Amino acid sequence: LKVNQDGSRVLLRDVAKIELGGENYDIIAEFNGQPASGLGIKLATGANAL
Amino acid sequence: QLLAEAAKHPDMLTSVRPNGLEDTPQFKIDIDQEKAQALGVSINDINTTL
Repeated sequence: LKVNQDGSRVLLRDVAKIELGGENYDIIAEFNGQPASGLGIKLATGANAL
Repeated sequence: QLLAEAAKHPDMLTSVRPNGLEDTPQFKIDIDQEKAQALGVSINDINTTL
C-alpha cells in the first residue's frame, strides 16, 4: 500500500482480512435440514420440458 | 501419457498427434513494487512504457 519514510512497509493484510468468499451472502439453501446448494432452472420460452 | 499409450497400438491407432502448439521459453520480468515506490515511479508509467 505504501512505504513509510521511517523504513517500514504497509501491506494490504496490515489493514484488512483477506479471504475467499462469495460474491454475495444473500442466498442459503438447506436440503432436508442439511447444508445444500444447487440450480433453479427456468424453461426457455417455447422449449420442450421433457 | 495418452499419446505414448496410443503409440503402443500401431495395429489399431495410427498418426495419433496433438492438434496444437508445444510450450516454449518465455521472458518473465519481475517489477519490484518496493523499489519502484521508493523511487517515485508509478506502476502505471512502468507498465505503459513497457
